Amino acid sequence: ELTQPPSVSVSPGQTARITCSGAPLTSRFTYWYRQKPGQAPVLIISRSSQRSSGWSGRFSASWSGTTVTLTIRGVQADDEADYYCQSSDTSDSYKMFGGGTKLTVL
Amino acid sequence: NITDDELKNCSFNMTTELRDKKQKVYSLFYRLDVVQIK
Amino acid sequence: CTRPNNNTVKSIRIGPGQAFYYTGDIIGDIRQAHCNVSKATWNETLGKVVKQL
Amino acid sequence: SNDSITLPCRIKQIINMWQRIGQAMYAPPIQGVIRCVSNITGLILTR
Amino acid sequence: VQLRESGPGLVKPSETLSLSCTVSNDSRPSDHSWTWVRQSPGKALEWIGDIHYNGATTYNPSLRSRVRIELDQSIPRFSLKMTSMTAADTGMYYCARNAIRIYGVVALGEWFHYGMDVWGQGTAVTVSS
Ligand SMILES: *[C@@H]1O[C@H](CO)[C@@H](O[C@@H]2O[C@H](CO)[C@@H](O[C@@H]3O[C@H](CO[C@H]4O[C@H](CO[C@H]5O[C@H](CO)[C@@H](O)[C@H](O)[C@@H]5O[C@H]5O[C@H](CO)[C@@H](O)[C@H](O)[C@@H]5O)[C@@H](O)[C@H](O[C@H]5O[C@H](CO)[C@@H](O)[C@H](O)[C@@H]5O)[C@@H]4O)[C@@H](O)[C@H](O[C@H]4O[C@H](CO)[C@@H](O)[C@H](O)[C@@H]4O[C@H]4O[C@H](CO)[C@@H](O)[C@H](O)[C@@H]4O[C@H]4O[C@H](CO)[C@@H](O)[C@H](O)[C@@H]4O)[C@@H]3O)[C@H](O)[C@H]2NC(C)=O)[C@H](O)[C@H]1NC(C)=O
Ligand SMILES: *[C@@H]1O[C@H](CO)[C@@H](O[C@@H]2O[C@H](CO)[C@@H](O[C@@H]3O[C@H](CO)[C@@H](O)[C@H](O[C@H]4O[C@H](CO)[C@@H](O)[C@H](O)[C@@H]4O[C@H]4O[C@H](CO)[C@@H](O)[C@H](O)[C@@H]4O[C@H]4O[C@H](CO)[C@@H](O)[C@H](O)[C@@H]4O)[C@@H]3O)[C@H](O)[C@H]2NC(C)=O)[C@H](O)[C@H]1NC(C)=O
Ligand SMILES: *[C@@H]1O[C@H](CO)[C@@H](O[C@@H]2O[C@H](CO)[C@@H](O[C@@H]3O[C@H](CO)[C@@H](O)[C@H](O[C@H]4O[C@H](CO)[C@@H](O)[C@H](O)[C@@H]4O)[C@@H]3O)[C@H](O)[C@H]2NC(C)=O)[C@H](O)[C@H]1NC(C)=O
Ligand SMILES: *[C@@H]1O[C@H](CO)[C@@H](O[C@@H]2O[C@H](CO)[C@@H](O[C@@H]3O[C@H](CO)[C@@H](O)[C@H](O)[C@@H]3O)[C@H](O)[C@H]2NC(C)=O)[C@H](O)[C@H]1NC(C)=O
Ligand SMILES: *[C@@H]1O[C@H](CO)[C@@H](O[C@@H]2O[C@H](CO)[C@@H](O)[C@H](O)[C@H]2NC(C)=O)[C@H](O)[C@H]1NC(C)=O
Ligand SMILES: *[C@@H]1O[C@H](CO)[C@@H](O[C@@H]2O[C@H](CO)[C@@H](O)[C@H](O)[C@H]2NC(C)=O)[C@H](O)[C@H]1NC(C)=O
Ligand SMILES: *[C@@H]1O[C@H](CO)[C@@H](O)[C@H](O)[C@H]1NC(C)=O
Ligand SMILES: *[C@@H]1O[C@H](CO)[C@@H](O)[C@H](O)[C@H]1NC(C)=O
Ligand SMILES: *[C@@H]1O[C@H](CO)[C@@H](O)[C@H](O)[C@H]1NC(C)=O
Ligand SMILES: *[C@@H]1O[C@H](CO)[C@@H](O)[C@H](O)[C@H]1NC(C)=O
Repeated sequence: ELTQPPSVSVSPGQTARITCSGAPLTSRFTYWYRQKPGQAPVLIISRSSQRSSGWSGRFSASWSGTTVTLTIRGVQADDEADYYCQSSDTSDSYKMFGGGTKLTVL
Repeated sequence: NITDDELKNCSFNMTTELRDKKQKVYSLFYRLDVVQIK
Repeated sequence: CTRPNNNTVKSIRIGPGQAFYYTGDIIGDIRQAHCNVSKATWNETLGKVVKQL
Repeated sequence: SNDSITLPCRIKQIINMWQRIGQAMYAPPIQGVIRCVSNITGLILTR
Repeated sequence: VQLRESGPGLVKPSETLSLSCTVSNDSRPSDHSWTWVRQSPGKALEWIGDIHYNGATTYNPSLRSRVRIELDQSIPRFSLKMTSMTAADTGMYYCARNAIRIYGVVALGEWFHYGMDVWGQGTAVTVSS
């Protein structure tokens, strides 16, 4: 499956980073979502064509080994939610989710 | 930058117009025109 | 038939007046070369063959 | 009908024309895109 | 693009499940993927299955023995058939569009998933008596 930190604490204004780890992340592509409590998930990082870094706007992500770092630039107090990395298997048969990671804002 | 998966980005040395000066460039090739001996 | 790759070709000189070309880079939509064949046209062909065999 | 099967086609650059081993001709890659149209006239089958 | 779910609200245990998700304002409804994903309270997400308009479906293999997803395309509304409802499956369920863009021959696999852009209403799936 996937591997995440359970919760990440940071003050506003700094740069919070979340490391989604897991065995399928050797090869496959990683999603990202945002879900407010009591409401729907929101796709936050999608992708373009393959050699195009997906998309770089307000967030970014790098890759090193089986780890994928979720860079959050410019933390404020309004983005408080729970976050999720998503991928599939290298065999391309089924789709799994991350464990879930709470944003803790000071 | 990351994805899954016929091209090879190749480190490559070569001569120049002058006899001694070398040339470190890069190019692309396919699968079936290159062999493992990386 | 097609090779749908927008591709950049660069040129170098390897020695005393000997040019050389190489695939520099592609602009970015990695595809695979392929050929289309009209399906119903092709089945109409093979019925003629077994008619003689 | 209104259908089109599609074949996977590969690209090589180092050829050996008519199996004459020793001669190796290089393919210069060309710019733009590739389109060529051809009829089908002849077939080879082997019992 | 609009979407809306459809649910009964209260379901008894050991019975079945009939859900659907109606889609409108979609200029190309025919070339996306359509999927159900559920969520338990205070838990992670939980993928269920997916359907494409060719008719090819995949499923979560652990849940595969009790589920089925089917489809109407005239009304852009795809269904959901879960059987044998248990109280552990009480949660918040979602329909979603998983987009795919195309860089060439579909039959040769020259496509990629864009990502799941549009998410459903959510439904308080209550398995109780
Ligand atoms: C052998 O036979 C084969 C047939 O079996 C044949 O295969 C065919 O090959 C060709 C090419 O080889 C394939 O053509 C590709 O088709 C892709 C899909 O095109 C379809 O879909 C678009 C999408 O339209 C959406 O939006 C409009 C509103 O604007 C709606 O009205 C639509 O209904 C649809 O809406 C859906 O999507 C929305 C967005 O998610 C949803 O919100 C919404 O709810 C809807 O569900 C249609 O528009 C197309 O119809 C016509 O419209 C456009 C308008 O300009 C015309 O230009 C076009 O020609 C159509 O006539 C069509 O129905 C295309 O994406 C793809 O084009 C890309 O690549 C080319 C070349 O690189 C680019 O020039 C082009 O600009 C596109 O590049 C963009 O997108 C790619 C994404 O991968 C990026 O790589 C690229 O960087 C660029 O991205 C940029 O723009 C994006 C959007 O603009 C943006 O998101 C990016 O972030 C970035 O900014 C190409 O045309 C064809 O599918 C094959 N067919 C099959 C069946 O396989 C083969 O060729 C034959 N071979 C031979 C030799 O004969
Ligand atoms: C000689 O020719 C004959 C006929 O001309 C050939 O027989 C045919 O062979 C076909 C493939 O070998 C076979 O098609 C399959 O049939 C089943 C049941 O009908 C169907 O489910 C299959 O569809 C899957 O596979 C195709 C191609 O792989 C995919 O395009 C399709 O979407 C389905 O794949 C999905 O499920 C897989 C399950 O493991 C996933 O791995 C895969 O990634 C994919 O998931 C994606 O797509 C889903 C749909 O979009 C989506 O929800 C998901 O999220 C992912 O995006 C396929 O149609 C024919 O049944 C068979 N016909 C007969 C009569 O036997 C024969 O092979 C030829 N001879 C030889 C020797 O090759
Ligand atoms: C550069 O890219 C190429 C391809 O773009 C890549 O070559 C491929 O590497 C993979 C991984 O080493 C090979 O994948 C294998 O394929 C078979 C069938 O497809 C699978 O069954 C294999 O899975 C088994 O083996 C794994 C080995 O650790 C196990 O982890 C796994 O659980 C299974 O037991 C495996 O995925 C693929 O064969 C090659 N391709 C070729 C043509 O050889 C190459 O690795 C990339 N370069 C680098 C430096 O990584
Ligand atoms: C291979 O490619 C050629 C062209 O690259 C294809 O020829 C094209 O075929 C289509 C239909 O088969 C023609 O469209 C029709 O044109 C008539 C004439 O105006 C129009 O009235 C019809 O409504 C229809 O649009 C198209 O004109 C024709 N183009 C050329 C240049 O010949 C051919 O079909 C392709 N074959 C395969 C197997 O893909
Ligand atoms: C192959 O790898 C080389 C690594 O050096 C890439 O070359 C660099 O590309 C970046 C941006 O693409 C440039 O800013 C650098 O100047 C390049 N380096 C040199 C020495 O020129 C190259 O792009 C890769 N090939 C492909 C097709 O991406
Ligand atoms: C493939 O063969 C067909 C035979 O029907 C060719 O079509 C005709 O060719 C003659 C001479 O080449 C022309 O005078 C006619 O005007 C053609 N008719 C049509 C409807 O095109 C066709 O030219 C051949 N293909 C190629 C690429 O030459
Ligand atoms: C992705 O790679 C491209 C070229 O390979 C580079 O220009 C870009 O900075 C990279 N982006 C990230 C986020 O690493
Ligand atoms: C190319 O040459 C340089 C020095 O001339 C050397 O350091 C480098 O390792 C060479 N590249 C390869 C791939 O051997
Ligand atoms: C390929 O991309 C270049 C830009 O890098 C552009 O000038 C050229 O027109 C493109 N090729 C085609 C066939 O459009
Ligand atoms: C569909 O929604 C878009 C926004 O995504 C809106 O601009 C458009 O007016 C809607 N279509 C209709 C027919 O109202």
